[PDB]
Amino acid sequence: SRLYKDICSLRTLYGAWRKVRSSAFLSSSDEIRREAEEFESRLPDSLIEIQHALSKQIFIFLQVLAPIPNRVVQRALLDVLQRRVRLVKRVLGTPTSYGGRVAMAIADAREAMRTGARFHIRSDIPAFFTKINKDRVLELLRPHLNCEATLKLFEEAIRTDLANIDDLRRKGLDEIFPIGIEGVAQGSPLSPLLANIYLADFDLAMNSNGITCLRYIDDFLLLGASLSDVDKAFNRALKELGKIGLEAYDPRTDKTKASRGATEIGFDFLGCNVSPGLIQPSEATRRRFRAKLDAEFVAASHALRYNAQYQDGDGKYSYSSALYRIDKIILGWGKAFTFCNGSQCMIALDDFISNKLAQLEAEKIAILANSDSTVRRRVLGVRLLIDIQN
Amino acid sequence: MSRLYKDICSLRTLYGAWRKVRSSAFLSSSDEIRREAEEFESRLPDSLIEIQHALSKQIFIFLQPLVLAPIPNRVVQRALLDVLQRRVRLVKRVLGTPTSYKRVAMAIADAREAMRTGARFHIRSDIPAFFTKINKDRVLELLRPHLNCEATLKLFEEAIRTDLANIDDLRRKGLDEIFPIGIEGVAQGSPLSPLLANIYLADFDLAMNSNGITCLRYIDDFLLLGASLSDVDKAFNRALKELGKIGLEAYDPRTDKTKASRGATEIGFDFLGCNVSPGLIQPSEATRRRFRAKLDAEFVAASHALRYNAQYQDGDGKYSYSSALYRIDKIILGWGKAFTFCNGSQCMIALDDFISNKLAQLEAEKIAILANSDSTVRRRVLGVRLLIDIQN
Repeated sequence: SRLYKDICSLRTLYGAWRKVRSSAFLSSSDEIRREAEEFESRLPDSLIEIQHALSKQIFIFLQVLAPIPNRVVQRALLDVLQRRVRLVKRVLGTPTSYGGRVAMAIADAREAMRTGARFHIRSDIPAFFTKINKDRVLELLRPHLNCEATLKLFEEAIRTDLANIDDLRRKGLDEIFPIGIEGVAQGSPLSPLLANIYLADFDLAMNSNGITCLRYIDDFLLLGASLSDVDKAFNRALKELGKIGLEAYDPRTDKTKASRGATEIGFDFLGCNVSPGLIQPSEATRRRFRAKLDAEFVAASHALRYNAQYQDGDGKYSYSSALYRIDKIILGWGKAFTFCNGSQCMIALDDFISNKLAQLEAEKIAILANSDSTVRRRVLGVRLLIDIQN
Repeated sequence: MSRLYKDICSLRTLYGAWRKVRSSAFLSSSDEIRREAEEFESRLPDSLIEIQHALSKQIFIFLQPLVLAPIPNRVVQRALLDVLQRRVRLVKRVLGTPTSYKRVAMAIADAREAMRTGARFHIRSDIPAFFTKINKDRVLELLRPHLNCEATLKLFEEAIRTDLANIDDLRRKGLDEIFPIGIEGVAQGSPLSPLLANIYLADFDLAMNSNGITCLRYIDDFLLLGASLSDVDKAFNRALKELGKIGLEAYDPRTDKTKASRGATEIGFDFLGCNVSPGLIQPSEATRRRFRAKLDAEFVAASHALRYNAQYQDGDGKYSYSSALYRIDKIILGWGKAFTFCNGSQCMIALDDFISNKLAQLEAEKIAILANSDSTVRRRVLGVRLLIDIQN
């Protein structure tokens, strides 16, 4: 079919590889950034192998993140469907569905609270990607595709990757992306579309009767004028989720899995603490960031003593390299939260960074005092020409 | 369309061509050359397809302060080289010439073997204005029977007219500022230049390697090795007669002391950026002087950035204390890796002492600047961004 030939064309496949590349570089993990580089090292034959297998309708190549051949096929399947299929173009353009962004949902949440949304319930659909009915998804997609090859490809994308997105795998994504939920949408490009197809009825039913429901994949936020309205909304949501064999964490019985109460006091949403007036990274996100920085400064502190005594020190953690990589870690994290207006927590984080940097600077000075020139070279991270020749 | 020209236009050979062009850009120290390759990489799908498409249409306008050839021109030249050397008998033959270079380290290795077997004297010269005085029609004349494909032949001619024939003495001096061994820059900036030189000087290579005279040539730099000063003088005059046959010449060391060398091999001589002596191979004095000047430039930029980042809040960050020590470290890595075939340890130690000394000056200047400074100045000076500046 024209639909399947569009997925097999190297134009859309190569076009999908760039999106997979960006989603990887937006992550802190070096292994994910280097995995894209090796696939890139075979760029001509590596994507033609995918194209050839799709033409033969052989999907065995799909077997914390999905493999790049799997990740590219998912991205290539999405772009074609959203510009060729009316339903896919429709569910991805849902006003209350975000993912195909976090800043938009939080901006909409903030706007609602500024305009009467004084109470909220924020919950999650537990075990969403494992409890969703694979056969209902294919059922809802079959007439809109009219291509059993594309349907089987979508079916194999779910079986190999999407249905395996469990809570253990999601926790691995949180330590990789600054806003953890953005990892699912980018390690599995079909997950936003998969959730939008399965919860399209849920979205339509929940945005009514003065209740706003903002949803990002399987995380949703109910906003209302009174506590009674959001309480009625949550029970209405449990029934809608129950129609398709799903549930949601009750904030009244699972205090740590869901939130409930006034919006004026603030609540966590998509990795940020959202008040009607203040938007900042959540306490859990900042704790994760301070722990990431501590590990780099600890590694830099050990390398000061190692490079002063030994000549096989890894330059990656030398003084120049460590300060260089910590700078990039700060750049990547701050850029992910440029939509936030909380200046106090950023300055508090800056004081934490400057404090540990002062500890490292003072430690370097004490070690390099009365040291010889070659020791200063290994500690600061500037190679000796004689070592390269030896 | 012939199978030879379809091979050049295939994206597979165009991809292996650009991967080498990308690699050669990183082997250069110039940040502009490394970032120019990234801009062509920013359009990776359509950038190489535009070339593939225009080649199939035989439209070569895309080949048109720039020291290297443009990346589309550089890619096509590399693709033309890869296809020719594995398909044409002459091209694989002239590239596999024993006395033609097989990197610089092999030419220097062959020079040591000649000295090891009796070459007590030498003459090292250059063919001046080689690429501008090269005859376009003689090149096509030597290639036309071995190709049998006018499409590939006209593409070779347009590569010469747009890039190779414009490699003049002013542009070569720009290549020395970029690569540790300056003559390697010609091969990296214009991939077809070694093949073009080997095709043009094939008769010269055959005539010179005779009568007990070893002739080692790298593009347009050549070295004559013989048992006596009389032998290499006879050989140099034989080289002038051969170069005069094709409207070329070579610098006479007897009249141009600074353009060519002549004398005993035991006292040492400069060849391909290296000083070659009986047992000591090391970077030449000009190569070491050019390297110290590059390090001086980075430390000057690092020194000025300490003063700038301490006074102003729009610092580049590229030359901050951590970033400067980082790039200088890599500059030292790239320069040292290029002379791993050398065995002269005293000059590597002398350069290390030079590096350690400039590093001590910079560390002392940073200490005086950061003394009695606040935390925000130390952040800009050391090269650790502020989270509050990103959010603003």
